[PDB]
Amino acid sequence: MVKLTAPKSNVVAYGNEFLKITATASDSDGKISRVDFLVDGEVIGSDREAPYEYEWKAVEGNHEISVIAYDDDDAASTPDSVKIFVKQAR
Repeated sequence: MVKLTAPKSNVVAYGNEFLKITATASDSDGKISRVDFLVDGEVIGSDREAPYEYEWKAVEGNHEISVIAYDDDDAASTPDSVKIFVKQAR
C-alpha cells in the first residue's frame, strides 16, 4: 500500500517553484521496491528509500499529483492522489 502525505489539495504553489510530494508505503507480504511520483498520470520520478519524497517543478493550473508503491515483483499499488491548483509564476 501507499499513502500520499503531502501536498494537501489547498496547497499554495506557484509556477516554476518546487513543490514537495511525500508518501508513506508498506507491505505485509514482502518489500516496497520504490514509490513513483506522478503528475497528471505521468511519472516524474521515483524514490527507493523511505522517507519517500520528491520535488516537482510546478506548472500553472490544475494538476493531479499521485503516488504508486511497487513491491519486489514490480507490481503496482492502487494510487493515492490529490488535486491541486498551481498559481501563475510570480
